[PDB]
Amino acid sequence: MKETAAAKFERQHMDSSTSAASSSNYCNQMMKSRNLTKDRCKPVNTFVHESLADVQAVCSQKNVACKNGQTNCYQSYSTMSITDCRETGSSKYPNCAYKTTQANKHIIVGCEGNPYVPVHFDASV
Amino acid sequence: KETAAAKFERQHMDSSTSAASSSNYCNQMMKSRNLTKDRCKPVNTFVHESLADVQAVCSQKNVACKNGQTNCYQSYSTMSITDCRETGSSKYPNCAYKTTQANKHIIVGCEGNPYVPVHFDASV
Ligand SMILES: Nc1ncnc2c1ncn2[C@@H]1O[C@H](COP(=O)(O)O)[C@@H](O)[C@H]1O
Ligand SMILES: Nc1ncnc2c1ncn2[C@@H]1O[C@H](COP(=O)(O)O)[C@@H](O)[C@H]1O
Repeated sequence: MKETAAAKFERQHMDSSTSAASSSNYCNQMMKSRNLTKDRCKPVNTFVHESLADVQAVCSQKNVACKNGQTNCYQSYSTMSITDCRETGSSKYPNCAYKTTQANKHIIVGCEGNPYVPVHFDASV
Repeated sequence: KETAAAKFERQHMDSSTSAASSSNYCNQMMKSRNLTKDRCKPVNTFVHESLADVQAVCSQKNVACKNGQTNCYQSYSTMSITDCRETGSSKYPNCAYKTTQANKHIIVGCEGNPYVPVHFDASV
């Protein structure tokens, strides 16, 4: 099988099946099930609770600078439901541990391809 | 995958509202919380209280579960809840429910470390 960059973005950052984090254990569950804790604990990770079509649409919205100085990112007009997963103070690989936080913010993504779709999650703002 | 405690929160917690805002609440929420995925779950209760207040019930009044198990706990205070009951006409995947608002003690089964709700047993 093959996984494209667009597909990796879906795995790492999309959860369209829920309107918000479904429990206080959501981040522990998702960081493991989406394979984001294989070799080390990823310290932070954002999941977006919107339809795939609505997130793909951001690649046609506001062109902005990426947090690393590049200029090829896009910011959403809409405010989106997101979960931020952040490592707890006691988290220690291979026993990673996360706190589930909820927010409603604009997102910034980097895009590639035809169709032109997200391949990188830059920030929420 | 999903822990028993996490499943309880998905199935039974909705602190986004103080009470059900619509008679359609159960039809919409039973679907959106995936309780109708493979079949229509015939009964379900949603609790409109904070997670902390519901988890604390596991430190309150020890009581018997409906099946006789002894790990059930009854809330000291009444809580705002919504009862969802499948109708006689309901046919999967078009699951259909009656919504009933209530304010009653809840009875939950508890397990784990920390000791938290994993099962919703009854309201009284
Ligand atoms: N368009 C982009 N594609 C991939 N990575 C980017 C892009 N723009 C910035 N980055 C940087 O890539 C890193 C994130 O890695 P990843 O999200 O796994 O692609 C961060 O250091 C970002 O600043
Ligand atoms: N397959 C089923 N048929 C009828 N009632 C069920 C079924 N599964 C769970 N219940 C009921 O669902 C409620 C919540 O149980 P629980 O999912 O264990 O928190 C209890 O009143 C159970 O009796």
